[PDB]
Amino acid sequence: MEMEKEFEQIDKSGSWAAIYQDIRHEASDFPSRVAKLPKNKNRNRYRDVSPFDHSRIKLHQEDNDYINASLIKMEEAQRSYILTQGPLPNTVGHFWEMVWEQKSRGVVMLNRVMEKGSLKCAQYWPQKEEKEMIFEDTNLKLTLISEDIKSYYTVRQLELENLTTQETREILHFHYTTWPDFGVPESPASFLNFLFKVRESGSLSPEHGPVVVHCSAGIGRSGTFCLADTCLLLMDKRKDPSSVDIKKVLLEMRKFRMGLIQTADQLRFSYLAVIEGAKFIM
Ligand SMILES: Cc1nc(-c2ccc(C(=O)O)s2)cs1
Repeated sequence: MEMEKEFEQIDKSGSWAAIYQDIRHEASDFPSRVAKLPKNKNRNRYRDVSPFDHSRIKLHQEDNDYINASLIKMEEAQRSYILTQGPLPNTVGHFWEMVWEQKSRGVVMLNRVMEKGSLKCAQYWPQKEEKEMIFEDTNLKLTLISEDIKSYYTVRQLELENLTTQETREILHFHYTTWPDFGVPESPASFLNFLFKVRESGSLSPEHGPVVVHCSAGIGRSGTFCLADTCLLLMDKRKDPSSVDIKKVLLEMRKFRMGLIQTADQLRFSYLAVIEGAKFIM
């Protein structure tokens, strides 16, 4: 593990804040003009978190195509992810329209609806089988089919129905419920088991549209999810797995959405997740 030597070096020297700042400095900056139009102000949860115009997901509605969502395309890994913010009360319909239009099979949620006593996300899925949700603005119906509650995460089967065409699809909702209010998990074990559960479902496979990944802003925890998945996939593909540089992969992903990995602690956690996940393969 050359990276595990890089890990001990940065850890022993306590240089995480320093590595993190060099990533911040080197990160791409692309226009986000559509996000900043006044008519889109209530479609953004945070005024400083915007999709780049070049990678933004466009809704197929003539009126206003805008959602705070980015397509991450990792060419070498053959993996694509949509990263988005936790939906707002007024964007729950747009969220499900995007899931429908992009042919996504899975939604990965890395936050609780309430954290630190404030709402981080609208309740955008049904809590009971017999109480379905209708999104009048986008003509979609959503039903809870089943719910499997485990210690660290919940998996839900949902049926999404296009009321316009009466087509239905099954969507899997993967809800990681134990990310702490402050900092990062002590151990990456439950995060890796969650990531392997998503992979096992087929939600990340090229047969389907890209997986939708969100937390509150869609950059921090969401960033760690995609970064760990892509790094482990590249390790599997590569003739020289050690050639895998987490910092380079992160900078590539930052071409597609700003601010992925919010803290030096999330960066350290990403290294730890990848190092431990590589041990799982062996
Ligand atoms: C067959 C596989 N090898 C690895 C790695 C071996 C050595 C590494 C390194 O030194 O970084 S990664 C992951 S899966």
